Amino acid sequence: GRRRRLVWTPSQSEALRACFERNPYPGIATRERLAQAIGIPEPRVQIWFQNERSRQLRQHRRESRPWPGRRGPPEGRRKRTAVTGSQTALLLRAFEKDRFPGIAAREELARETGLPESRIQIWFQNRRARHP
Amino acid sequence: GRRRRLVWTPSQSEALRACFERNPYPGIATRERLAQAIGIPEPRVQIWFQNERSRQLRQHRRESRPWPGRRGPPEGRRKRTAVTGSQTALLLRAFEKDRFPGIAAREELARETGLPESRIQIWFQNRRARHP
DNA sequence: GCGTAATCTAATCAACA
DNA sequence: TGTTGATTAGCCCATTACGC
DNA sequence: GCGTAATCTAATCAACA
DNA sequence: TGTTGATTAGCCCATTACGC
Repeated sequence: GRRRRLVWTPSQSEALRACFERNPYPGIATRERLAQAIGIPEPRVQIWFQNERSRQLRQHRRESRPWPGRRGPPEGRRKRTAVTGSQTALLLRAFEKDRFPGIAAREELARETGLPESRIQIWFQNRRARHP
Repeated sequence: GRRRRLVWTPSQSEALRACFERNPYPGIATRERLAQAIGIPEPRVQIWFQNERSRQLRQHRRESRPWPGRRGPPEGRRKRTAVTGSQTALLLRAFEKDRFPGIAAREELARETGLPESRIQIWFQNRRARHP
């Protein structure tokens, strides 16, 4: 069971497109600034940019048009989430049970740990990658 | 269980390519003439030409080069196989049991009917298409 | 069924102990 | 420096499944 | 796993009753 | 003319699965 996909409003989609033309590699500050402007969580904005770039990369390559890329200084990343030893212990127990937690499983770990669900999702991605 | 694919010899592949450059839409006479020259049944030759054309069509389209097509008068088709009423009755019974007979099932129908297995395969193709 | 948000892997950047 | 959280790309014309 | 023979559908040509 | 045997093409850049 994956996350119930969300439906952008017309005005939300315009703000995403506009900010994407301004800079298609926004930092955490930009994303949070946009997230708060349009009323959806920053993790959703991050995903949209990742998908939009992938959509644009696929298109520029079909048009045989070169892809501009990272224009301007790279914006600041997210702060490296600090995860305590106990928080880790819960993820390890959740991981041996199910490597692929759904949105239901992830959202409960975010209660049992206090970690943002978005970060828990990334933790499992990295874990699955580094522990076959 | 599908037919055990066959492996062309180098000299067989050259004769196929050569005849394909001569005419990529050979009639039954040409195919049988080539089949007997290289030592594999005409149904195999027919399949090869059908696949080779499909391979060539996919390539010319990637190269943006136009596909020549049927050059010269169209060569004669195969004689419309005559199928008796009893032969049909066996195919209908085999069809209600299994719409997708394998090579094992088809090769036995060719004994129980006297029809070429290649024609039995075509019969099922047409039947499945016209009787959902 | 289409559009695409959600998801995934493999690699690489990069903070922190 | 190792570990691990963070970010990014993802590359083309029926489909299926065997022999090599 | 790659190359591709084997297979498939949907449509269309075409013989025969 | 209907039925059915015969022949041909097959159309593009991570994958999955939901909301519309």
